Order: sequence, then C-alpha cells, then structure tokens
Amino acid sequence: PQVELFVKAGSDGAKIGNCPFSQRLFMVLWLKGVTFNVTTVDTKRRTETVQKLCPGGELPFLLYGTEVHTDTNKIEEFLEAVLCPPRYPKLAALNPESNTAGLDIFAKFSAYIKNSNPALNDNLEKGLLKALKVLDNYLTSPLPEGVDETSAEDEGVSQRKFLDGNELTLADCNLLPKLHIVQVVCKKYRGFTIPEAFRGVHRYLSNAYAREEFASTCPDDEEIELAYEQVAKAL
Repeated sequence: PQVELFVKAGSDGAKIGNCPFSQRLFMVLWLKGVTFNVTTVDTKRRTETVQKLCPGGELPFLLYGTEVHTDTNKIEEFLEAVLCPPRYPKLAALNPESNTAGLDIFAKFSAYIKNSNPALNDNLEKGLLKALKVLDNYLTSPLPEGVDETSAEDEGVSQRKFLDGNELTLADCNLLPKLHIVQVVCKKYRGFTIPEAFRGVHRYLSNAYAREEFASTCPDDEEIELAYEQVAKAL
C-alpha cells in the first residue's frame, strides 16, 4: 500500500519543521525499507487535500492506502506491526530497558531552557546533567553482544553502537531526535554542552551521526534554533 507521512512545515512553509515526532516517524519508515512519501504542511495555509484528510489538524499523520492514522505512538506501533518480517525488519528493541533509557531527558531540558532566573538555571542544569549521566550509565553497561562483534569474549572489550545493540531500533528513533534538539538548543542559548566525560553518550551520538537515517532526517541547526526563539529564555 501507498505510504505517506505528513509533517509540520518549518519557518518557510516548505521544509520540515522542528518536531521530534516527525523525525521519529521518518526514521522508522526509512529503517523499514518501505517506499514512502514525506510531505510538509504549513498549518497557516493547509492544502485542500490535507484539510479533507485530516480535518482535525493533527500532525504528524500517516496515510496508509486510503486510511488516515493519527497519534505518533499509535502510528509507530501500527508501522511496526504491519511492516514486519519476513518482508521488513522488526525494529522493536529486544531489551525493555532500552525503551526507558534517557526518556526523562527531554522534559528536563525543556524546564532548563524555559527558565529565566540565573540562580535557578543552575539547579535545572544539574537536573539535566543527572538525567544525561543515567543515560550514559546505560550506554556503558553491557548487553548481550551482537553476532557481528566478538571483542567482548576475544579481548575483554564489550561495546555496542546504539541503545539496544548494533542496529537502530524504535527506541533510538524516539531518543535521537530529542537528544539532537537538546544539543543544538543548549549550545545556542546557554553555551552548554554534554560533558566529554559522558563517553557513552558521545560514542552513541557519533555512531548515530554516521547513519544517514538520523543525520539526513535532522532539520538544520538554524531551523531548530528558530523554533526555540519563543521557548528558550535569556537569563
């Protein structure tokens, strides 16, 4: 069946807008290997076709054949269920812990970036750093080794590329768009970076930036920053 993902447009009404849900679903479709369209929607000037498909204005939404699906979590679950083996790869993580690691970071970032009081900034910075460290601990703790790596048993070096192993999973599709926003926005508006001491987080992001499924689905830095001009507050 025809597959079409509709996502909120950015500042010019044409490019993909900042939205971690849009990027998540783009990543899931890309990783499945299915043929699909991505189309943007300017909410201030929606096309007639879009107004008829999604009268309620929900975004992102997915057209699968002639049927419209809304709610990012429900869309993802649906895609995982219908684009399944043997024709398409299963993308669900094998370890439930992969689906909870780092889940709290984005809301801690939001609280941090939306604050304007200088002293309170420092409490919020600590909350964000603690959440990033808990993710770092997950990324540096071992999981069963994939069949394409033998270093753990051969040399004593346990390593993996992503949250759950050496392949991108649904968990990474949720988390990576959010971490990317955290990075770009915190650098711009706070001069804050994820500490180099968090090796797990840095190795993960390096490995992810080397995959087009992630790198190519990121909005450009200026667009992300622009989307935060009425969200981020100056101290």
